[PDB]
Amino acid sequence: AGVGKTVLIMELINNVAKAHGGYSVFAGVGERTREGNDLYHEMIESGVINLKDATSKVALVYGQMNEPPGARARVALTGLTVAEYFRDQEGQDVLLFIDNIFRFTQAGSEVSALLGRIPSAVGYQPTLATDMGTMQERITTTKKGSITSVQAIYVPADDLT
Amino acid sequence: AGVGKTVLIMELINNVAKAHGGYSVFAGVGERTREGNDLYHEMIESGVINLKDATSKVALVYGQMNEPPGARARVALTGLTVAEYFRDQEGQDVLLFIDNIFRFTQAGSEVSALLGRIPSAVGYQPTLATDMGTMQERITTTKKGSITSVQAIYVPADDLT
Amino acid sequence: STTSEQSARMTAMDNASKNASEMIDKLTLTFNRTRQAVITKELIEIISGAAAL
Amino acid sequence: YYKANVAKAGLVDDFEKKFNALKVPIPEDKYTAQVDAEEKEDVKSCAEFLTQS
Amino acid sequence: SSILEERILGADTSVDLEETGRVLSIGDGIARVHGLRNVQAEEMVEFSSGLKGMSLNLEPDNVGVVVFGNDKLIKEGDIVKRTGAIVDVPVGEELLGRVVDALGNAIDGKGPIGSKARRRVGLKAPGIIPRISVREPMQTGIKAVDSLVPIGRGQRELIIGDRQTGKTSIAIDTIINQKRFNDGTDEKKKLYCIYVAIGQKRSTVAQLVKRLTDADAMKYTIVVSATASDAAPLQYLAPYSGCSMGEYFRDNGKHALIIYDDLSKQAVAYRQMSLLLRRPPGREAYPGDVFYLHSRLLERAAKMNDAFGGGSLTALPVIETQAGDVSAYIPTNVISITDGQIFLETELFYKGIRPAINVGLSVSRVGSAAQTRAMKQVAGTMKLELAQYREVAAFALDAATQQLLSRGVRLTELLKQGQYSPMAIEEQVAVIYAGVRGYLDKLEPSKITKFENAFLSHVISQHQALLGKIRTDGKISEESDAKLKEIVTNFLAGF
Amino acid sequence: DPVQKLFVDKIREYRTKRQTSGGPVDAGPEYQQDLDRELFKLKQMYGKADMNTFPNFTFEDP
Repeated sequence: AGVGKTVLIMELINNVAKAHGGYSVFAGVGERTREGNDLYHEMIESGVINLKDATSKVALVYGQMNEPPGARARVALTGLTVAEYFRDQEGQDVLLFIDNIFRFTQAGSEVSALLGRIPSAVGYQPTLATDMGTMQERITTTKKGSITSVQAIYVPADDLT
Repeated sequence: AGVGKTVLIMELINNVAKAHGGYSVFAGVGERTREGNDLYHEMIESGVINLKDATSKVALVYGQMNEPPGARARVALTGLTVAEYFRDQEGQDVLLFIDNIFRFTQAGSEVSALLGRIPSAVGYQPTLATDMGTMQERITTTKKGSITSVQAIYVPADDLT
Repeated sequence: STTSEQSARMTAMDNASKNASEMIDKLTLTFNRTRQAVITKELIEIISGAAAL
Repeated sequence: YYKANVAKAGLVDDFEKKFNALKVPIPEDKYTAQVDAEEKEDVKSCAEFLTQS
Repeated sequence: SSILEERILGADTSVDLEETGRVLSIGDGIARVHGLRNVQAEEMVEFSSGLKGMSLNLEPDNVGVVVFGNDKLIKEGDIVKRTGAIVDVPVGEELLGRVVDALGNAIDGKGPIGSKARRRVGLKAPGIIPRISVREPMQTGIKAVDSLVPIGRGQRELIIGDRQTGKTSIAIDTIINQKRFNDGTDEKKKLYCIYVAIGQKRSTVAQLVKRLTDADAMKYTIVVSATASDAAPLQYLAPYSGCSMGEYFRDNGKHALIIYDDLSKQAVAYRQMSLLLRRPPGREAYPGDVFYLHSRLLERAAKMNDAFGGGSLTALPVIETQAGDVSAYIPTNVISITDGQIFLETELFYKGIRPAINVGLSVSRVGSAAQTRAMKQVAGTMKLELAQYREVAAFALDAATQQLLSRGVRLTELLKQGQYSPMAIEEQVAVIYAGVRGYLDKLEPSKITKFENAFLSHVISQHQALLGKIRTDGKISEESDAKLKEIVTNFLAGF
Repeated sequence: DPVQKLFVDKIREYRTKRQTSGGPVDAGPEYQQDLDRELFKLKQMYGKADMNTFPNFTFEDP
C-alpha cells in the first residue's frame, strides 16, 4: 500500500509496451469496485488503458470480492487462456499482474470447503498446492512465449511458514 | 532419533552385555537392514553370538523397517514370549535390547485408524496404550526367570508430552 | 575510568542487544512454529470432531 | 555424418569442402622489434656493467 | 508422405480376450467402481480413459480406483480393463542417456527408450545376504563435502536444505562428478548413477537437462521426471520409480546411486492422497505409514554384495530443510530412516558463502570406509583443526588461539567451491596436505582463494604427471610427500 | 493388416495421400501461415545468416 505498487505496476506495463512491445493483462479477481473504478480511471490516465482508443497497451479484468470465490477463483485459468491468446495465439512475451496469491489461496480454500474437503493444514484444498504450482506452472517462458507472472505475494501475517 | 540412540544403545550393549550370560535378545524393529547386517557381523565374531558355534545365547533380532508397519506390528509379544522361554523357563540372566519403541505405537495407531474406528489424538487405538502397558506387564523378570529388557523409545518429534 | 565505564556500558548493551536479537530469532522461529502448530492442532481437532459426526 | 543426418547431405559434404577452402585470417607478429630491443638492452646493460662495475 | 504411410504401415492391432470394469462412483480422482474383479492387487489396470491405474482398495461391494491422471477428461461409468497386472516398470538401463518421466514419458522428446524388459516394479527391500560392508568411495567431485564425509556405494543417506539452497546445485555438481567417473572404465569408477527431480518446474528441469547436455553426463545419467505437474500417486510412485530403476542395474551388477529430489515433495502428494482418501492422517497431514511409506523406498539403499552380484544401490534422501525446521516429523523420520544426512547451513549461503554445508549440523557415518585414504591422512587433522577453529570461532588474545583462527580462516577460504566444478579427490588430497602444511597460513585468507586457484593451475600443469604418481601412491608416499613440499614451496614463490 | 478391413482402409488412405502428394495433399492455407511463422522461427534460430554462405572472420591482434 502506497509503496508505488500500482505505480510500479504501471511502470512495468509501460516498460513492456515500449522496452519490450508487450502489452499487459489485468485480471483483478476480488477487486474492490471502488478500487476497480479507481484503477479504470488511473490506468486510463496512464494512457496504456483506453476502452475506445484502441491504442491501450493492456487488457483488463477485475473480480468481485463480494462474490463467492467459487466464482472468484476460476478467473485464474481465464487469465491463463488470455495469456495464451496474446502470446501463444499472438506471438508475444507477456506478464500478468495478479493480486493476490494469498487471496487465490483463500479462494482455493473456500473451493475445498465447497468440496467438503478435509482442508489442508493451512486449511487449503488437500492438494491446493497442486493448483498453486499449476498456477505458477500454467505460465512459463515456453516456446509458445515468455509467460511471466507479476505475483502479488499477499503476506498472510507475513508468515512465510 | 539420531540421538545416538542406536549408537549409544549399541555401545551400552557392548559394555554391559559383554558379560550377558543367560539367553539374551537384541531387537531391531522398524530398523535398518544395514543395522541388522552389522549387528550380525559384530555379534557372530563377538562370540556373544557364535560365528561358528551354537553359543549365540546373545542374539540380535531383525524387525527392520523393510516390513509393513502392520507386518512390523507384531515383534513385541514375540520377544516377550521368547524371553519367557529363555528366562522364565530357565531362570538365568536373560537380556533384551529393543528398538524402536516409538515404531511400536506407530504401527498401533497406523492400524488403529486403519481399524476403521475413531483413533486417538495421536491416532493410537483406544487401548493401544493398554496394549503397550500390559505388554510391559508381561515384560518383566518373573518368579520363573530373570529377563532384562531394554527399550528404545524414539522421541517422536521430541514431543516431550 | 569514567569514560571507560560509559564506553563499557555502551558496548555491553551492544553485546546484550546482539544476544537479544539472537534469542529473539529462534524465539520467533519456534513462535510461528507453535502458532501454526496450535492453529492446525485445533483445526485437526475440529476435523476429527466432524469425523465423529 | 551430418550429411546422412541432414537433408543437406551433399550440402554437408560440399560445405566441408568449402570450409577446407574457407580461410580465417592468421594473426601477425612483431617479436622482431622485441628481439631488437632485447639485444640492444643486453648490449647496453652488459657494457655498462662490465665497465663501471 | 510414403514415410507416414510406412509408419501407418505395419501398425499392429491384435485383439485379446478381456473384460473391463464399468465405472460406478466417480469423483476426486478415485472411482469406487464395480466389476472386473478379475484384476489383482498392486496391478496396473487401465480404464476407458486409457489411463492405467494401480490397485487402490477393493471394496466388498465396490472397487476404488487409484490413478495418477486427470479425470476431468473422464466421465463416470467408463469401463476399466481389468489388466490385473502388478504395476511394473520397464526393466533395464534403456533410460541411460535418456530423459523420461516417472512412467517413462520422455517429455524431453528424444524418442522412447523402449526398454525390452519390464521391471516388476513391485520390488521389495534388499535383505541380509548382500547386506555387507560397502567399500566403494563415492566420486563426489565436491571438494570439502567428499573431504568432510566420504561416502560408499549402497548408502542410505539424506540431504536437507532451504529454498534454492544449493541442494539442486549439490545434485548438479554430483552429476558433473559422474562424467569423468562414468569416463572411468571400471564399473566401480564408471558412474551409471541415477537422478530424478520431484515437483520441480518442467522448465527448470529443462534447464537442468540443458546443463546435462552441456555436461554430456547422459552417458552417466538417466532421467526420470517428477515435475510440479506430477499427480499425487505420480510423486508417490516416483520414489518407487527410482527404486525399481536402480533395481534393474543393481541386479545388473551396477555400482551406482540414485538422485531423487526432493522426497519432501511427494510427502505433500501422499498427504493430499490420504486427504482425498478422507482417512484421518496426523500432524503434517501425515498418516502414520509415511515412514513405512517412505521406508518402502528407503530400504532400497543396497550395498549389493556378491550375494547380489556386487551391484550397488546407494540412496541419499532429499527432503528440504524447510526454514531449517529440524523438528519436522517429516524431517524426524528423514534423519531417522537414513544411515546419514546432509545438513546444509544457510547463514554461510545467507552470507553468500557457497558452499554452505551445515558443518556443525551435517553428519555422515561413511567416511574413510569407502574413501581415498590418501586425502584421509592429508586432512583428518585438517577436519579436526576445523573443529577446533570452530571451537576457536566460538569466541570473540591467545596467539595459539590466533593461530587456530588463521588456520580456520584458510580452512573456510578453501573448503567451499563454486557450481559445476567436477574433479577427483586429487586436488582434494593436494590442498588437504597444503593446508595441513599450513605454510600458507601467513598468506591472506582473502588471497588464499586466489593463490589457491594459482596452485591448482600449477599442479594441473606441471605435477600433473606427479599427480598421476600420487594417484598411484595409494598410500602417503614420502617421495610424493617430498614432491608435495617441494612444489608447495614452488607455488609459494608463485604467491 | 489384411485381416483388418480397418487396416485395409488405413493403408488405402496412406497410399492415397502418398500418391496425392503430387498436389499438396490437404495443404490448408492456415497451415501455410503456420509454415510462414515457422519460417520466421527457423530464421531466428538458424540465424539471420544465409544458410550456405561460407563466411570469413578477418581476425586481428594487439
